[PDB]
Amino acid sequence: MLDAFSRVVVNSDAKAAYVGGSDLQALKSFIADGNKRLDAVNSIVSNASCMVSDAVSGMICENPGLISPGGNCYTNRRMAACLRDGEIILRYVSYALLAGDASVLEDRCLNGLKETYIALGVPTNSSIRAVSIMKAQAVAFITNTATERKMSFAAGDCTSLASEVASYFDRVGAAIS
Amino acid sequence: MLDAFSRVVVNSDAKAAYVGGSDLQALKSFIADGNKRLDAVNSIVSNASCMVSDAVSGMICENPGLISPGGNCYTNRRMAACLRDGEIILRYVSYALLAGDASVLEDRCLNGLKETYIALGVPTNSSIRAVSIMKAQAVAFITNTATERKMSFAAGDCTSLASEVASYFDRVGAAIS
Amino acid sequence: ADGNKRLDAVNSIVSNASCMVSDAVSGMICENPGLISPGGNCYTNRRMAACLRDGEIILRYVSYALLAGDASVLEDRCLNGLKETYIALGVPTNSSIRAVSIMKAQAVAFITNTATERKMSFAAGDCTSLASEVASYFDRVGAAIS
Amino acid sequence: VSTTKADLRYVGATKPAAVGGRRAMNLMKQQPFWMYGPPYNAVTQDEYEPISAAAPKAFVDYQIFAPGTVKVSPDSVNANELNPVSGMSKYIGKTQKLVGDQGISDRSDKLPM
Amino acid sequence: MLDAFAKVVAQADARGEFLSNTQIDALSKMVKEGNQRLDIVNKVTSNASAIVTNSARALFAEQPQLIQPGGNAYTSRRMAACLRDMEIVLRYVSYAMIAGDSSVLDDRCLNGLRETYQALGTPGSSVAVAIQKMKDASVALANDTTGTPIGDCSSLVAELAGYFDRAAVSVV
Amino acid sequence: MLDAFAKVVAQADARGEFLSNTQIDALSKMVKEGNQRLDIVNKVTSNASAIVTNSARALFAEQPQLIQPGGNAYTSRRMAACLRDMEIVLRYVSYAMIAGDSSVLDDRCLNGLRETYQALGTPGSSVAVAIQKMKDASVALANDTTGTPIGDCSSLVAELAGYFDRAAVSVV
Amino acid sequence: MKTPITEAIATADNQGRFLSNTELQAVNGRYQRATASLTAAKALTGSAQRLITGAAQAVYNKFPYTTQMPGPAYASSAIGKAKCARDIGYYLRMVTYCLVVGGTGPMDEYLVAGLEEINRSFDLSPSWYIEALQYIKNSHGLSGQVANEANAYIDYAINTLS
Amino acid sequence: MKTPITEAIATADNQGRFLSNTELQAVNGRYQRATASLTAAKALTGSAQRLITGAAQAVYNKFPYTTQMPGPAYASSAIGKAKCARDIGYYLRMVTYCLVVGGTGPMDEYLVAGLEEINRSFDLSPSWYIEALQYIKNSHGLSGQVANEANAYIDYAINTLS
Amino acid sequence: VVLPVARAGLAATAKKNQ
Ligand SMILES: *C(=C)C1=C(C)[C@@H](Cc2[nH]c(/C=C3N=C(/C=C4\NC(=O)[C@H](C)[C@H]4[C@@H](*)C)C(C)=C\3CCC(=O)O)c(CCC(=O)O)c2C)NC1=O
Ligand SMILES: *CC[C@H]1/C(=C/c2[nH]c(/C=C3N=C(/C=C4\NC(=O)C(CC)=C4C)C(C)=C\3CCC(=O)O)c(CCC(=O)O)c2C)NC(=O)[C@@H]1C
Ligand SMILES: *[C@@H](C)[C@H]1/C(=C/C2=NC(=C\c3[nH]c(C[C@H]4NC(=O)C(C=C)=C4C)c(C)c3CCC(=O)O)/C(CCC(=O)O)=C2C)NC(=O)[C@@H]1C
Ligand SMILES: *[C@@H](C)[C@H]1/C(=C/C2=NC(=C\c3[nH]c(C[C@H]4NC(=O)C(C=C)=C4C)c(C)c3CCC(=O)O)/C(CCC(=O)O)=C2C)NC(=O)[C@@H]1C
Ligand SMILES: *[C@@H](C)[C@H]1/C(=C/C2=NC(=C\c3[nH]c(C[C@H]4NC(=O)C(C=C)=C4C)c(C)c3CCC(=O)O)/C(CCC(=O)O)=C2C)NC(=O)[C@@H]1C
Ligand SMILES: *[C@@H](C)[C@H]1/C(=C/C2=NC(=C\c3[nH]c(C[C@H]4NC(=O)C(C=C)=C4C)c(C)c3CCC(=O)O)/C(CCC(=O)O)=C2C)NC(=O)[C@@H]1C
Ligand SMILES: *[C@H](C)[C@H]1/C(=C/C2=NC(=C\c3[nH]c(C[C@H]4NC(=O)C(C=C)=C4C)c(C)c3CCC(=O)O)/C(CCC(=O)O)=C2C)NC(=O)[C@@H]1C
Ligand SMILES: *[C@H](C)[C@H]1/C(=C/C2=NC(=C\c3[nH]c(C[C@H]4NC(=O)C(C=C)=C4C)c(C)c3CCC(=O)O)/C(CCC(=O)O)=C2C)NC(=O)[C@@H]1C
Ligand SMILES: *[C@H](C)[C@H]1/C(=C/C2=NC(=C\c3[nH]c(C[C@H]4NC(=O)C(C=C)=C4C)c(C)c3CCC(=O)O)/C(CCC(=O)O)=C2C)NC(=O)[C@@H]1C
Ligand SMILES: *[C@H](C)[C@H]1/C(=C/C2=NC(=C\c3[nH]c(C[C@H]4NC(=O)C(C=C)=C4C)c(C)c3CCC(=O)O)/C(CCC(=O)O)=C2C)NC(=O)[C@@H]1C
Ligand SMILES: *[C@H](C)[C@H]1/C(=C/C2=NC(=C\c3[nH]c(C[C@H]4NC(=O)C(C=C)=C4C)c(C)c3CCC(=O)O)/C(CCC(=O)O)=C2C)NC(=O)[C@@H]1C
Ligand SMILES: *[C@H](C)[C@H]1/C(=C/c2[nH]c(/C=C3N=C(/C=C4\NC(=O)C(CC)=C4C)C(C)=C\3CCC(=O)O)c(CCC(=O)O)c2C)NC(=O)[C@@H]1C
Ligand SMILES: *[C@H](C)[C@H]1/C(=C/c2[nH]c(/C=C3N=C(/C=C4\NC(=O)C(CC)=C4C)C(C)=C\3CCC(=O)O)c(CCC(=O)O)c2C)NC(=O)[C@@H]1C
Ligand SMILES: C=CC1=C(C)[C@@H](Cc2[nH]c(/C=C3N=C(/C=C4\NC(=O)[C@H](C)[C@H]4CC)C(C)=C\3CCC(=O)O)c(CCC(=O)O)c2C)NC1=O
Repeated sequence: MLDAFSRVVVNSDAKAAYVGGSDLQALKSFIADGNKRLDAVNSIVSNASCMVSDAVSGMICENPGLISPGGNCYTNRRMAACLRDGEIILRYVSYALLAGDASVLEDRCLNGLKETYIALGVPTNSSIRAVSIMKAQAVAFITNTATERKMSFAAGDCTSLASEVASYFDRVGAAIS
Repeated sequence: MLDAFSRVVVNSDAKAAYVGGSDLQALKSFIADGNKRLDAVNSIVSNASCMVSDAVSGMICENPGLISPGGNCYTNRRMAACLRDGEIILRYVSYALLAGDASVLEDRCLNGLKETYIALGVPTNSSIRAVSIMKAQAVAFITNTATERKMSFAAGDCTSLASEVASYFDRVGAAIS
Repeated sequence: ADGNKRLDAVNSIVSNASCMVSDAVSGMICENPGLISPGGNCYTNRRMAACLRDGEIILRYVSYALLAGDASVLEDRCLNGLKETYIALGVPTNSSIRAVSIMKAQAVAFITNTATERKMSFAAGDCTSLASEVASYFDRVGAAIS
Repeated sequence: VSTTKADLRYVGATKPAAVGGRRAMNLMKQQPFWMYGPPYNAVTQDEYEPISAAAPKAFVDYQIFAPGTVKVSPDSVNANELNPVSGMSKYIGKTQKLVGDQGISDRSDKLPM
Repeated sequence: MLDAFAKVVAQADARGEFLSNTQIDALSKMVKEGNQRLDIVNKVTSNASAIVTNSARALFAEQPQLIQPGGNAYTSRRMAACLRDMEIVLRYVSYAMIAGDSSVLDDRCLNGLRETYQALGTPGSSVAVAIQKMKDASVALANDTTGTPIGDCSSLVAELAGYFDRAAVSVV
Repeated sequence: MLDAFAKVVAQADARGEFLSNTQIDALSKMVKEGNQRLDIVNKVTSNASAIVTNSARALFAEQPQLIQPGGNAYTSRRMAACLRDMEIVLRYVSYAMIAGDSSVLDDRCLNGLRETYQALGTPGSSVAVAIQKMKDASVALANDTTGTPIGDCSSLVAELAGYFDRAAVSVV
Repeated sequence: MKTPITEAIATADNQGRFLSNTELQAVNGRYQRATASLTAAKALTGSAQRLITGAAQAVYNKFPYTTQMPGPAYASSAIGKAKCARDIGYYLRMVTYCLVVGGTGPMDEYLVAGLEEINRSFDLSPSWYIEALQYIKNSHGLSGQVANEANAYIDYAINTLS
Repeated sequence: MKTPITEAIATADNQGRFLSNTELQAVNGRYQRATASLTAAKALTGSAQRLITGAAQAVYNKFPYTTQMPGPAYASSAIGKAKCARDIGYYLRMVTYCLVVGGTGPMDEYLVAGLEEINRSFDLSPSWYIEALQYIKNSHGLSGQVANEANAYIDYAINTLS
Repeated sequence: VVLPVARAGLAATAKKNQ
C-alpha cells in the first residue's frame, strides 16, 4: 500500500537518487492542496449511508428484474448483501482519496472482484450501473452541487479532486467489467 | 428580478464592459424570434385551467393513497390548497418564459419552498409528479401536438421555446427535492 | 365521367360521421333500453366504448366502399365471424342490424339532402343512383351479421 | 400432469401470428398482483387486444333517453373499500391493475382471425 | 452422441455381456411406439417458428423490463440473439426426442450454457421461463389429434416434458 | 473503441436518453480546440524515434544491470523487444490524445500489462521509469511553438501528461 | 463504434503505425463538419414529441389496416399503439446519436444489426417504417447544410429497410 | 439437392467408405414413404388451378388493401394480379416437387435461397403468402397419411416465410 | 489510476511563473 509520498520515493529508488530539486517542489504543492483533500474526504464520509441506499435503489429502478422472483437482489438475504457489497466499494474509494493513490483500492478490493462476481452469479452489468451512480454523487458532493444538501466550505475551487475521484470510480467499473 | 436583456448587462458589469456587437447578436435574435415567444405564452395561458386540474388529478390517479385517510390531499380543505399551489407554479413559469430568464421563478416562488413543505407535511415526490405532467402538457401546446385543442399558429419551429420552458419546470423539481 | 357526385356523397357521410354513429347506437338504446341496464352488455364503460368503435368501423368500411365504388372492400374477413364473433362474445345481433339500419337510413338522408335537421349546399341534379349504392352496401353488412 | 383446458389455451400460440391472430399471446400466464406495479410493469393480455384501444370520437348523449332508463351503480358505498389509508385501491386511480386475477383473458372464444 | 438403442449397448459392452432376452423384448417396445414418436417430432418441427416467437411474445408481456433501455433484450443485436437461443434449445430438444436419449442435448447445447450466461449477465431466471413456455406450447401440440389416428401417447409426452425440464434446470 | 463523442452517446443509451443541450455544448468545446489537439499529436509522432531512443539510452545509464549479461535486455532478441515496447506505449498515448478519451489506451495496451511483465520476469518498476522519461520529453516538445500560432494550450498538455501518468502506474 | 475519429485510429492500428497526416486530415474533416451536425442534433431533439406523434399518424393514414386488424403485430390496441410510437422514437434517437458522433456507428450497432431477422419474426413490415422516416425528412424544417446533415442519416435508415 | 438418398451418399463419401446397412435403411425409408408421397403429388397437380385461383382470392379477402393501393407492388391492376397468381403457382409447384423427391430439396434451391432479399427489394410482404399457403392446407381435400405428407412441406414453406 | 503528485506538480508549473 502506497500513498502519494511513497510513490515518489519508489520512483527515486529505482535510479538510486536522493529526493530533491524539482520533485521536492512538486511535493510542496501537493501539501498546499492538502486541506482541500481533507475538506473533501469529510464531505463523502458524512453522506456515506445515503450515497449507498440511493445508488442501490437507482440500480433497481432501472432494472426491476433484480427484485423479481429469481433476481439477484430478490430475497432479504441477498438484498442485505448488495447493500454491503456496495458500501465496501465506497469505503475503499475513500481510502484512495485520502491517500491520494489508488494502490489500496486496486489490490484489496479490485483484484479478483470480477472472477468472484461471475462465480456467485452476480450481474456485472448492474454492478457497473450502481458504481456509476456513486460516481455522480461524489462529484456533486465535492463540487458542492448536490440538490439535496449543501455543505459549508471555504471559498475556492476543487475541480482537481473531482477529476481524481471520478478516475477512481471509473476504474472500479472497468475492473469488474 | 431580471429578464433576458437585464441578464446580459449584469454579466458585463462584472467586467465593466460595454454591451457591443459581439454580445448583441444573442439579443438581436431574442427580438427576431420575439413574435414566437408571445405566440407561445398565450398557447399556455389559454389552456391553464385545464392544465392544472389534469396534472393534479393525474397525480391522484398514479397514487391513490393521497385521497385516503392520512393522505395529504384528503379532504376539500387539503385538495383546494393543492389546486391553488399548482396554479401558482404554472403562473411563475409563464412569467419566466415571457421574460426569458428564470430569475422571478427562483426567488419569489422557489426560494424557501422546500422548508414550507417539510413543515406542512407536503409529499415532495408526488408534488414533482404534478409539475412533471404539466411540463409535458406545456410542450404539447407550444409545438401544437396535443390530441385535442389544435390552435392556429404560423409555420416553423418553436422547438427552442419548448425546451426552454422544460428547463423552467425542471427547476421546480430541483428546488423541492 | 362524373365523380364529383361521388365525392359529394362521400363527404356528406365523412363530415357528419361522428354524429351519425352517435345517433345510430343511441337509437339502438332508445328502442330497447336493456343494454344499458346492469347486466346488459352495453352497460360498462369498456363495452359502451367498444360499441361506438364498431359502428365507426362499419361506417369506415361503407364510406371507403362508396369511394372506391365497389363491394370488394366489403370482401374483407370482417364479414366472416361478424356473425360468428358476435355469437361467440354474446352480442345481440338483431339489435346490431338495428344499429346498421339506422345508419342505412341516415346515409340516404345525407346523400339526397333530405335530412330534416341539416340542409347543405350542393349543385342541381340527381344523386339517387349513389343512394341506392349505399343501400346496397349496408345490406351486405346487414347480411354479414344476422 | 397438465389439465385439458390448461393447454387448449396453449395450442393457439403454436401457430404463427399472421394466422394465429390474437391467440399468439396465449402463452402468458397469470402474474401476481404486485407484478403489474410501477417498478415491474408486467403487461396484461388485454393490451395485446384491440379492446385497450377502444377510443372513439362518438359518444352516447344520455340525456335523450327517458328519465329512469340510465342506470348507474357504484362498486361499494364505503369510504374505506373504495380507497384505504394506503393507496392500494381497487377502484380509484392507477392501482386498478393490481388485482390478482385479470391478467389473462378468454380470446380463444372467437376465431384465429 | 448416442441414442437409446446405443445407450443399452454401451452399458452392456462395459460389462462384456450379450444382451438379455428381456432386454431385446424391451427394445421391441421402443420400435413398437415408433410412429407415435415420429408424430411428436413432426408436430414440433412443423410449428417451430410460431412456438418460439409466440412464447417470446408472451415473455415480454409478463416481464416487460427485458426490452426497456438497460434491459437484456434491448437492441436489435441483443433481441435477435435472444430468439436465436430459444430456437437452439427447441432444436436440441427435438433431437433428443427422435433419439430417446438426452445425450446430444447436453453434450452439444447445455454443457457450458450456465457458464456462458454468467459471464454475460443474461438473467437465468428469465431464460427458464421462456423454456417453460415452449414446453406447454409443445406438450399441448403433442396430444391433439389433427390428422393422427386415435390412441394413447401419454408416455411419450412425459418424455418430451422431461427434456424441457432438463434444459430448464441446466440454466436456472 | 470509444472516442470522446462516443463516450457520452454510449452512456446515454444505457438509460435511453437524448443528449441534452448542456452536453452538446461541452462537446463543441472539443471541436473548438480542435486544431490545437492535432498539433500535440503531430509534434509527438514526428519526433517518435528521438523520444524513444533518447529515453532508452538514459534508462540503461541509470540501471546498468538491465544490459549486463544475464540481464533482462541482454541478447538482441530481448533488446529489440524492449525498444518496441516503449514505442507501443507512445503509440497508444498518441491514439488516446487524438480521441480525447483513454479508451483505446487502457483496453488494448494497458489492460493486463502489469501481469504480462510479471509472468515474464520483466521489472515493471524499470518500465515505469521509461514512461516517465518519454513523458517529459513529450511535454517539453508540446509547449514550444517553432512555427505555430502562439496561444494557451496548457489544458491539453495537462491531458497528455495524464495519459503518460496512467500508463506509468499501470505497469508496476 | 464507427466514428470518423475511431476509423482513423483503427486504420493506424491495423498497420502498426503512428497517426500520420492521412489520419489527421480525416479527423480535421469531422471538426469542420461538426458545426452543422451538432445544431441538427439540437433541433431534432427539441422537436422530438412533435415529430414522433406526427409520424405515427402518417403511417396510420397510409396503411389504415394497421389500426383495424387484430393480432399482436398491429397498432390496434393500447400496447400496439404504444409500441409503434416507441419505435419511431428509437429511430429518431439513433439519428441524433449519429449526428453527435459523426458517422453511422450508433445505429449500426444499436439498430440495424439483426433488424431483418426481427421484422420477419414479429411480422413487422419495413414499408411502415419507411413512411414514418419520410415524414421526419419532410417535417423537421431545417435548411442548408444543417438539413443536409440530418437527411443523410434519415435515408441511410431507409436504404437498410428498402 | 437434399433428398434422403443424396444425404446418405454424402454421409458415406465424407468418410470415404462403402454404403452399409446404416445407409441402406435410410433409402429404404424413402421407398416405404413414397407410396403416400406420390398420391399427394398426383392430387395437388390435378387440383392446381382450383387451388391457385382460390388461394389468390383468399389473400384479397384477408388483406383487401392489396387490391386497392396504387403502386407496382400491389395486385390493384391487371398486371399485378397476373403476377400474384403466378406466385401462388410457383409455391404450389415446389410443394409437389418436394413430395416427389422426398426431402425439402427443390424449394431450397429454387424457392427459399434468396427469398428475403427479393421480398425486401420488391416490397412484398411475406404474410401475403402465409395466408395463401394456409388456404391450400385447408382445402386440398386430402386425408390420412396423404394429407400428412402434403402438409409437412406446406408447413415447411410457412416456417421460412416467418 | 492517476498520479496526484506528478499531476499536482505539472499544473502548478505552467500557471505559476518561474
Ligand atoms: C330515441 C332515444 C332516439 C331514436 C330512436 C333516434 C331517432 C332516429 N333518428 C333517425 C334519423 C336521423 N338521424 C340523423 C343523424 C343526425 N342528425 C343530424 O342532423 C346530425 C348531423 C346527426 C346526429 C345528431 C339524420 C340526418 C336523420 C334523418 C333525419 C331527417 O329526416 O332529416 C333515425 C333513422 C331513421 C329511422 O329508421 O327511423 C332514428 C331511428 N334518435 C334518438 O334520440
Ligand atoms: C430470450 C433469451 C434470453 C437471452 C438470450 C441471449 N443470449 C445471448 C448470447 C449468446 N448465447 C450464446 C449461447 C449459444 N450460442 C450458440 O451458438 C449455442 C449452440 C451450441 C448456444 C447454447 C452465445 C455464444 C452468445 C454470445 C454471442 C452472440 O450471440 O451475440 C444474448 C446476447 C448477449 C450480448 O451481450 O450480446 C442474449 C440477449 N437473454 C435474455 O434476456 C433472454 C432471457
Ligand atoms: C442521498 C439521499 C443523498 C443524495 C445523493 C445524490 N444522488 C444524486 C443523483 C442521482 N440519484 C439517482 C438515483 C435515483 N434516480 C432514480 O431515477 C431512482 C429510482 C428509479 C433513484 C433512487 C440517479 C439516477 C442520479 C443521477 C445520476 C446522473 O446524474 O447521471 C446526486 C447528484 C446531485 C443532486 O441531486 O443534488 C446526489 C448528491 N442526494 C442528497 O441530497 C442526499 C444527501
Ligand atoms: C385538459 C384536459 C387539456 C389537456 C391537457 C393535456 N394533458 C396531457 C397529458 C397527460 N395527462 C395526464 C393525466 C391523465 N392520465 C391519467 O392516467 C389520469 C388519471 C389517473 C389523468 C387525468 C397524464 C399522465 C399525461 C401525460 C404526461 C406524461 O406523459 O408524463 C397532454 C399531453 C399531450 C397528449 O396527451 O398527447 C395535454 C395537452 N389536453 C387537452 O387537450 C385539454 C385542453
Ligand atoms: C410555434 C410556437 C408555432 C408557430 C409560431 C410562429 N408564430 C409566428 C408568428 C406570429 N405570432 C404572432 C402573434 C403573437 N405576436 C404578438 O405580438 C401577440 C400579442 C400581442 C401574439 C399572440 C404574430 C403577430 C406573428 C407574426 C406573423 C404575422 O404577423 O402574422 C411565426 C413566424 C416567424 C416569425 O415571424 O417570428 C411562427 C413560426 N408556428 C408554428 O407552426 C408553431 C406551432
Ligand atoms: C498548443 C498545442 C500550441 C498552439 C496551438 C494552436 N494552433 C492553433 C491554430 C492552427 N493550428 C493548425 C494546424 C493543425 N490543424 C491541422 O489540421 C493539422 C494537421 C493536419 C494541424 C497541426 C491550423 C491550420 C490552425 C489555424 C486555425 C485557425 O485559426 O483558423 C491555435 C489558434 C490560434 C489562436 O487562436 O491563438 C493555437 C493556440 N499554440 C501554441 O502556442 C502551442 C505551442
Ligand atoms: C450489489 C451492488 C450487487 C450484488 C452484490 C452481492 N454480493 C454478494 C456476495 C459477496 N460479495 C463479495 C465481495 C465483497 N466482499 C468484499 O470483501 C469486497 C471488497 C474487498 C466485496 C465487493 C463476496 C466475497 C461475497 C460472497 C461471500 C459473502 O457474501 O460473505 C451477494 C450475495 C450472494 C449470495 O448470497 O450467494 C450479493 C447479492 N449483487 C447484485 O445483484 C448487485 C448488482
Ligand atoms: C398540491 C399539488 C400538493 C399539496 C399542496 C398543499 N399546500 C398546502 C399549503 C401551502 N402551500 C404553499 C405554497 C404556495 N403558496 C404560495 O404563496 C407560493 C409561492 C408564491 C406557493 C408555492 C404555502 C405557502 C402554504 C401554506 C399557506 C396556507 O395554505 O395557508 C396544503 C395545506 C396543508 C394543510 O392543510 O395542513 C396542501 C395540502 N399537497 C399535496 O399533497 C400535493 C402534492
Ligand atoms: C349528390 C350527393 C349531390 C349533388 C352532387 C353534384 N355535384 C356536382 C358538381 C360538383 N361537385 C363538387 C364537389 C366534389 N367534386 C370534387 O372534385 C370534390 C373534392 C375533391 C368534391 C366534394 C364540385 C367541385 C362540382 C363542380 C361544380 C361546383 O363547383 O360545385 C353536380 C353536377 C355534375 C357536375 O357538373 O359535376 C351534382 C349533381 N348534387 C345534388 O343534388 C346531390 C344532393
Ligand atoms: C356495438 C354496437 C354492439 C357491441 C359491440 C361490442 N364489440 C365488442 C368487441 C369486438 N367487436 C369486434 C368487431 C369489430 N372489430 C373489428 O376489427 C371489425 C371489422 C373488421 C369489427 C366490426 C371484434 C373483432 C371484437 C373483439 C376484439 C376486442 O374486444 O377488441 C365488445 C366488447 C366485448 C367484451 O369483451 O365485452 C362489444 C361490447 N355489443 C353490443 O351490445 C352492441 C350491440
Ligand atoms: C401421439 C402423440 C398421437 C398419436 C400417434 C399415433 N400415430 C399412430 C400411427 C402412425 N403415425 C404415422 C406417422 C409417422 N410415421 C412415419 O413414418 C412418419 C414420417 C416419416 C410419421 C409422422 C404413421 C405412418 C402411422 C401408421 C402406423 C400404424 O397405423 O400403426 C398411432 C397408431 C394408431 C393406433 O394404434 O391406435 C398413434 C396412437 N395419435 C394420437 O391420437 C396422439 C395425438
Ligand atoms: C409502428 C409504426 C408500427 C408497429 C410497431 C410495432 N413494433 C412492435 C415490436 C418490436 N419492434 C422492435 C424494434 C426495435 N427494438 C429495438 O430495441 C430497436 C433498436 C433500439 C428497434 C428498431 C422489436 C425488437 C419488437 C419486438 C419486441 C416486442 O415484442 O415489443 C410491435 C409489437 C409486435 C409484437 O408482436 O409484440 C408493434 C405493434 N406496428 C404497427 O402496426 C405500426 C404500423
Ligand atoms: C400475390 C400473392 C401478391 C403479390 C404478388 C406480386 N409479386 C410480384 C413480384 C415478384 N415476385 C417474385 C417471386 C418469385 N420469383 C421467382 O422466380 C420465385 C421462385 C420460383 C418466387 C417466389 C419476384 C422475383 C418478383 C419481382 C420480379 C418480377 O416481377 O418478376 C409483383 C410485382 C411487383 C413489382 O413488379 O415490383 C406482385 C404484384 N402482390 C400482391 O399484392 C399479392 C397479395
Ligand atoms: C481534521 C479535520 C480537518 C478538515 C475537515 C479540514 C478542514 C479544512 N478545509 C479547509 C480549506 C479549504 N477547503 C476547500 C474545499 C472546498 N471549497 C470549495 O469551494 C469546494 C466545495 C470544496 C472542495 C474542493 C478550499 C477551497 C479551502 C481553502 C484553502 C485551500 O485552498 O487549501 C481548511 C483551511 C482553512 C480554514 O482554516 O478555515 C480546513 C482546516 N482540515 C482538517 O484538518
